[PDB]
Amino acid sequence: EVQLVQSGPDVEKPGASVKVSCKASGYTFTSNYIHWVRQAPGQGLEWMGVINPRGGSTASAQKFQGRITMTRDTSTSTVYMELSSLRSDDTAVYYCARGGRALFYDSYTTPRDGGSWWFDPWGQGSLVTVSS
Amino acid sequence: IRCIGVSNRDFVEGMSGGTWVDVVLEHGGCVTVMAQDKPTVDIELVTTTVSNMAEVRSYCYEASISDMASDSRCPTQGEAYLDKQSDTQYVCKRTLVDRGWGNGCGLFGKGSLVTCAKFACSKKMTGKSIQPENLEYRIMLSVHGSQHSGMIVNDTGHETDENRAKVEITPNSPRAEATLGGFGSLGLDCEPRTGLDFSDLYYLTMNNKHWLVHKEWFHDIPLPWHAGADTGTPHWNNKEALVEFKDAHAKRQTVVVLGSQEGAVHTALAGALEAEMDGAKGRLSSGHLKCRLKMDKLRLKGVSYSLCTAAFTFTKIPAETLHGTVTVEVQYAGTDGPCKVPAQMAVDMQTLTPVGRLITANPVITESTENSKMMLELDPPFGDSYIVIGVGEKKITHHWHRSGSTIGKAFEATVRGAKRMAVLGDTAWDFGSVGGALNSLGKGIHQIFGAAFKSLFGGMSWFSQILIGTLLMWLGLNTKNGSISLMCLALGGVLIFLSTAVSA
Amino acid sequence: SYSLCTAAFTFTKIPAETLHGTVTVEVQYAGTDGPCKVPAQMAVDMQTLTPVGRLITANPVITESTENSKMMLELDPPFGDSYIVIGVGEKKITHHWHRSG
Amino acid sequence: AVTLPSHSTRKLQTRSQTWLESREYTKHLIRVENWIFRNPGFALAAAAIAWLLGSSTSQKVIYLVMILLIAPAYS
Amino acid sequence: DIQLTQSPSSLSASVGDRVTFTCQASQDIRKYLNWYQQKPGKAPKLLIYDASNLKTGVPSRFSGSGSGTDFTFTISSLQPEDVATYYCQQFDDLPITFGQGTRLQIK
Ligand SMILES: *[C@@H]1O[C@H](CO)[C@@H](O)[C@H](O)[C@H]1NC(C)=O
Repeated sequence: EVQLVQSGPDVEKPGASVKVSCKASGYTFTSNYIHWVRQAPGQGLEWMGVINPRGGSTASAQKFQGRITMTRDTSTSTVYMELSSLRSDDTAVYYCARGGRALFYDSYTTPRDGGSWWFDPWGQGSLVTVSS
Repeated sequence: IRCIGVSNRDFVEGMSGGTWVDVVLEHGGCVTVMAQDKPTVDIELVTTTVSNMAEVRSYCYEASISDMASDSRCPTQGEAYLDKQSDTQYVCKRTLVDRGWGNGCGLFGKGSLVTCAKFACSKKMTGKSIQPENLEYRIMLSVHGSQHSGMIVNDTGHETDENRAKVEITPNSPRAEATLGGFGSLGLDCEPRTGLDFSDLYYLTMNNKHWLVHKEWFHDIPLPWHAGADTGTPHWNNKEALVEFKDAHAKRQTVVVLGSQEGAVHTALAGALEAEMDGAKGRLSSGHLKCRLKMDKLRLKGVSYSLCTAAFTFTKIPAETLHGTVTVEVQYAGTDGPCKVPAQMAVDMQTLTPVGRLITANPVITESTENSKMMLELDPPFGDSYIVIGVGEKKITHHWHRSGSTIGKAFEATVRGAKRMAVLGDTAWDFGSVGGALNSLGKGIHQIFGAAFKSLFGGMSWFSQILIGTLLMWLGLNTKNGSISLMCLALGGVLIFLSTAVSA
Repeated sequence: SYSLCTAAFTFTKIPAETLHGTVTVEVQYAGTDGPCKVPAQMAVDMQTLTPVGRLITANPVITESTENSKMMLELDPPFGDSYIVIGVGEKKITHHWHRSG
Repeated sequence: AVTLPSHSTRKLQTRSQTWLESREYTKHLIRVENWIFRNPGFALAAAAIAWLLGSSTSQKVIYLVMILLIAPAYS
Repeated sequence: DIQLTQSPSSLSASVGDRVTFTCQASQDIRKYLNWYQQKPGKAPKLLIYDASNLKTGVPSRFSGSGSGTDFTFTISSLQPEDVATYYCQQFDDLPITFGQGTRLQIK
């Protein structure tokens, strides 16, 4: 079925970089934008950014400018998020879900949305813990 | 009401001919519309608004550099490399140094070095793209009649009241018909594209300041590009305008950072136009539009009212506006009911003989207690006149003396229309308000002449157009037959007249 | 034939303008009844009552009864100014285009 | 870094006052005025140049205006 | 960036109640809002796309409405498997913002 499956939880040191995978199943991999969304234990959800699995384009939030970079793998149908310059604030759970309308390249928003805007294939929720 | 004392209003009127009027609304100055029937209205453009905006090039106008790395190479073994190059955060340029003895490199004669450092940035310049779609014109309007001291300030209960209305116009919704209960319809059919000629204009965001630039201006400024694409430590393009590389007499090339050009772009900005607010609804000033104002139902509501007989007392002395019309506030008490008032004016005391134009035509009263006030306005003839407001023996009077000539009115109207033709371009044709022969013909001939003029003299600047106008005038006599000399004199007069425009 | 179908017309998307001077409009029709025609016009006159330009897509229509059937229309405005008229003589939404060539 | 697009090239002519119009309509003239105050000999030099071109006694003044407005600005 | 206030913070009701949630954006979001319920640490249950529409597979006890900037989510009948944390999501302009959350508790 249409499903995104992520890697296991990771424990990293502050100042290092973590990499989280997001593999697709059940749909054409180059047809849905993969959005990455963090969630701290207490504080609700927070959108990290967006990659297109076609062409590997990325964009992200202002709170992560220069800290995040997203790569793809069209062969294995996988999306890699590498978060660098880790802090104790980055201890969270990371999610990845398909935006959907993903015709050409990057975020598209004045065109249509909804129908799992990105609320369907969310893998599992990779716990990332940054400590010593 | 709502337009008195703006020095830019204009009186538009069509002989009966159906409702067609197609008035051209400007920002900063309203317009007022009257007819034989049809209680007079006045439309002000107050605010334009562009909602959602794209993100074109940001820029960098203030830089700071980190550590400077050099790597000089001998006169053989070729050019220089410097491992801290090949990332886009550092900006590099290569020069040549003597590289003799007592310096390493036992061959003397001109090696090279690539001394170069990091390009950080603070205070982006943040251009934004706007399209003619999803903007929002916000025109407000009133009617004459009631409303003492309407006088913009409160403007929120009045749009719940019957006299004033607020019409928001999108190019998604150009047709608009706001109610005036007791007055009528106001079928605005407006044109939210041809006004300010958007999509050639970008919305620029400095340190908490915003304006509109032309886009060919925006692409050509030499500062580092941000490109537009997001999050990541940003790949600055160019990078070479801000840092400057000066070498000491032969050796040890160094880098000056050349700090903020905020004032430099502010003084290189001269002819742009400011825009106040930026939410996710960038809100902005001056810029015009056009409306076919259909008047299908404007019932007057006061014609059925019986005129009322009591003593009318002023509070304002009647004051002349800049255009020659006279506003006059007239309170009273003593009688009741939603009555008409007489508002005429005469030349003599004896015969009532109504001379001159009544702007406010059919003014009414809100039925109330002591001193209903109503502030109607009039348009006297060119000489002396008595403004008379009461009914019978206690009719209140005022000597006026308009003091403006008849031919002076035509001259000032010619100056005002020439300012319309200079500012608007083609759209001043069809401000002349009917779909006549020499309105469409005028729009066509001024369309082709204005297009050819803007193509030839593509934004000839102030001193430039003054100087070229004087040169075309001097060639405009100078010489041979009255074909070439006449058109030279004509284009010179057009340039000098376009410099005779809004400079004050 | 496909009878005229007075209804309510709400746009799905903001219409646009190709570089070969045509206009692409996408309407919802708000789902009244069945497969039936939707007329469109270019108006240099009022909100109604004068067609100019040229419709590119001939016999534009709604195929299905339910809420939002999305018909896209290619249109060809005249060189000056024009509004877009969609089916109903009274209850409808319009535009402006300014063909620019 | 020389921010060469003066926006007076593409000024907008709308009914409001512009961004710097009041200080714009004098600036080139007083720049030329300060330049000819600081370099008075180029007036005599440009007169000797412009007298050699045109041979028309009214084109001489035109070449004078041309040279004496080239020399402050595009120099 | 496009603040999205979600009212209230947390609620509690018995089985079979009607409950409403409010989300107010500081900016005009047209009809671009979405609605999540998330069970804690689990794959969630689907509520609303486009601020007024249900998805196939969702039970019809959930509904959403809202036109300008104020949006109302509505559960007609509360059930014991509807305890979750409720979120609303903007779609416009980018830095896509979620609400703070709305927790429920079974009485
Ligand atoms: C103030 O607003 C009220 C609306 O309740 C209006 O009736 C009144 O005339 C306004 N006053 C002035 C001076 O504009």
